[PDB]
Amino acid sequence: RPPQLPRELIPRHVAIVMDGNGRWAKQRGLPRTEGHKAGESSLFDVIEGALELGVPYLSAYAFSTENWKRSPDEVRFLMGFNRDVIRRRRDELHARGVRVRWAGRPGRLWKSVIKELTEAEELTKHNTKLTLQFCVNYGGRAEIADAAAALARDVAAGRLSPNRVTEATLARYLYHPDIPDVDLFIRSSGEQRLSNFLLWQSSYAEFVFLDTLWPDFDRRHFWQACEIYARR
Amino acid sequence: RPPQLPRELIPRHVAIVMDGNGRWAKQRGLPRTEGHKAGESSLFDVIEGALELGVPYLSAYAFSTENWKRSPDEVRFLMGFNRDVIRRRRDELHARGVRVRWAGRPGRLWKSVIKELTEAEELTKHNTKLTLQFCVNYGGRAEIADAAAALARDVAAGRLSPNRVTEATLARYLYHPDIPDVDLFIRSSGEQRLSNFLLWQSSYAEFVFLDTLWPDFDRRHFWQACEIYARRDRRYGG
Repeated sequence: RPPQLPRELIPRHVAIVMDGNGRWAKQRGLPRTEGHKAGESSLFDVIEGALELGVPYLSAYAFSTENWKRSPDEVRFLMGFNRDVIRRRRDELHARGVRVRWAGRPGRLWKSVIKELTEAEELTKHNTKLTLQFCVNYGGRAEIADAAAALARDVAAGRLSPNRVTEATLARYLYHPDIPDVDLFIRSSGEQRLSNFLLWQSSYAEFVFLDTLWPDFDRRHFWQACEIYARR
Repeated sequence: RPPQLPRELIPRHVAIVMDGNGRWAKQRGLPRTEGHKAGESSLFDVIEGALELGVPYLSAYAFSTENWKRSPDEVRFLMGFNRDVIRRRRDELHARGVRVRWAGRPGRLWKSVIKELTEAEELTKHNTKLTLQFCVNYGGRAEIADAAAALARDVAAGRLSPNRVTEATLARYLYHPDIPDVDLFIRSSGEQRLSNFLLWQSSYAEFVFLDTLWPDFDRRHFWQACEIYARRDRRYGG
């Protein structure tokens, strides 16, 4: 049962770093891969939690620009896995009124990962109950640099004056400019850091650090974080 | 006495948000302005703490462009006060080998505040023991927007191609590109937020939220935060 909070104190936009999948599997003598598999159900449970509480925006850090520093085998697994999650869940997401918005760069992602993400976006683009910003091959600095590059192209083409480049001008060139600022930034684990996640958007966000590893995270932990947010 | 940490575990760059000045003065039945006055000595004690431990970069959020909680009178006082602090302390900073770097916008900030900041920069520009990034009329978003604007001007003048803009390109247009990433981000009080401070630079920073009101903050609290940092597991996505 979701907590009874006044509408004013419910976060419009919650961002979740889904960390500790590896560490969780080690503590249980399971392979790292099984932590990520367990993490899938955490995400769909948190999506249900957001739908029930009426949080209109959820951003999930699925795959960082910095995850390319992990082993070849773990990258191969994380690519295949994020693809298979989106394929297996897209019907449910469409049915529950979730609009999937892929944030990140195509970069060195497999074509099959880009295809699934692009199709999930197209399928769900008319949904309005919850916007899921699914961040795959995403970095906050990369997003800002891509915003400055796109702004630079408009300046070169003479669509924009360089003397009117302001914070509102740059904000228009973010991956999803219609998605508002992060109100609440949840770090599942004890790690107290942004890790390059929605950097521009999190400037004024409340940070809530829980000790729950992501595979043990569910709608109750999400509801707790929203309760902490409301009492602030 | 500063704690005995290996060089590898000493933060290269510490950033501090100096909050709780008001609440501290209220607990002692003094006006909020007097807590800011008391906060001055906290900052110089933390600067001594950084010098002793050998932290080469310190950034202090002295004055945010956005002061939305603050009364007009407290904002008027904090402008005059950040000016008077820098004027009164610049010789001591010069003597201790602290290089002052002003981060922020000229904007609505009084000419007298800009003058004192600019003179402190000129006086201390050859120092190398500690770089103090004194952030006055500063915002993280404002700095990134000013970087994009300066990049835009180079593109309009044809000094730069628009088609090859990367993270490293944009980073060259930050206020002080020679100052490295924040390793450790200290929020003095219990308030858990960045408050729009060194946003680009803090991407992979360790956050330490202490409960100390800023006027009670001194080198020992700074040393404690550095000790907490030395125990942190930094991964940068690896």
